[PDB]
Amino acid sequence: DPLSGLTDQERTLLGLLSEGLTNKQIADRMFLAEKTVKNYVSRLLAKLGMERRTQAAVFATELKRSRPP
Amino acid sequence: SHMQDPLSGLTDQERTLLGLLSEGLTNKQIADRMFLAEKTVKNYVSRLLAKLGMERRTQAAVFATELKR
Repeated sequence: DPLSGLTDQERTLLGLLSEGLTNKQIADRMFLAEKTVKNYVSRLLAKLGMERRTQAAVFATELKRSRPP
Repeated sequence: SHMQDPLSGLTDQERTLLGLLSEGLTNKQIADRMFLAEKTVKNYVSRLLAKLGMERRTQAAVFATELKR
């Protein structure tokens, strides 16, 4: 059984992408290197079957309202 | 007023651009749908973002998604 859903960091990453933060800004909030965030965004997009940041951001937005935490 | 259309001051074309941005489309994809050159859409996106007081594509797509609900 692979980790097919989102980890806690991936959920946070989704939320921060929806604020329009760049990888460097995200990294600054997560205490990570920018290259790590870039790699995490790539994995997250791949998992979700999307190619672009904006798609993930739109999916995050729709999720916040369709199924609030 | 506080009740004024959040899209106030955008042209019809900028509103459409906004709506298509929020579908996750590329400049080329938008251009194809709007019968515009891709470079023209790229310029319009920058002007749109200027108008919205935003720096990045993702921010526009999220704002539009929010408005759609």
